[PDB]
Amino acid sequence: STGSATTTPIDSLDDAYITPVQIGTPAQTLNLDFDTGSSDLWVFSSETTASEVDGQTIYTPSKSTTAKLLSGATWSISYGDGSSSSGDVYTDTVSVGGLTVTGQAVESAKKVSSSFTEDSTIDGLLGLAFSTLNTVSPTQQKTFFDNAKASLDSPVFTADLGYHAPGTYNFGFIDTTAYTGSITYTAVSTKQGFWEWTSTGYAVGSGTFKSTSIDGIADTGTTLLYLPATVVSAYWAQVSGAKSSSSVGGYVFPCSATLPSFTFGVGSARIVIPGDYIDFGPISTGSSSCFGGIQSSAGIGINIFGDVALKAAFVVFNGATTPTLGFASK
Repeated sequence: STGSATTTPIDSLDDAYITPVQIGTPAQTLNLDFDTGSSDLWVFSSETTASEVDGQTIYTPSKSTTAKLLSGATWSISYGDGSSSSGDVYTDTVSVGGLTVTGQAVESAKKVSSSFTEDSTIDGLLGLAFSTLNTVSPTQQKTFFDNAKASLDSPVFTADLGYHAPGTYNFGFIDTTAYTGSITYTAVSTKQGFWEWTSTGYAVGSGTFKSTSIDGIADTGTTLLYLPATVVSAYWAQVSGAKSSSSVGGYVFPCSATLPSFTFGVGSARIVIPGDYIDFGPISTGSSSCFGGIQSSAGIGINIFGDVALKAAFVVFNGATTPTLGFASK
């Protein structure tokens, strides 16, 4: 089997991407944030504290003839950005782009933190990291991909995120029309539960390539590109007037700037992030200070190849017995 679904930016900045997901019988379609940096499929629901729901579409398990309470199971997750959610668990039928999993753990939120409530466009998350990170207790549950894997034509999914435009998540096949040139594959460590890999270096603009190992994670659920302070300083030094602002929370730059590109290495291959992808717009409405899309990972504890990086590539998440990651230009 295979599946193919369009993923759409939630706003004009590509702050996140939502993908429609069918849950239950009859189908209840919710727009979920596909997150290769976590491993829980959770939704706003009829159980979510009413004051914490503001415009989201909810899953109502009592209206699904295939929903079953997973007795005794609870979940609770905290994300890198400080947001969180928790609740109980149902199993139900879940379909993405025509690919159906029966008995998928659907984690129903009883509580969500303010950032979730305040984002009316995201009805929940669909985790695509390794199932070892799943938070359900006392019996850990599998991700949608892990459940689907054996049925797939090939044990892979691909992320093809758009810049200020829709893109595609495919399951079970590689669309050879969706990228240019060849796909370069690189080793993955699953030791921390992430799609963790090592970039071979970087360049700023038309500058020379610096060969250096940068360990990080391919994370569709993180907006920005978080890299070591040395790398980030080298980038912003090429933008007149750019500075790190402790009050704003990172590097800002004059909105009048033209940003240089940023290149990262994948083996001997190179992925170029155009400068425009690094612009996250005014820090507040009407400001002439703009927020940068490349920020320091210092104090996160890991480098994160988030959407800024991934949307410059066609990315293969290869879930074979020994997982790997593939990157192609597009």
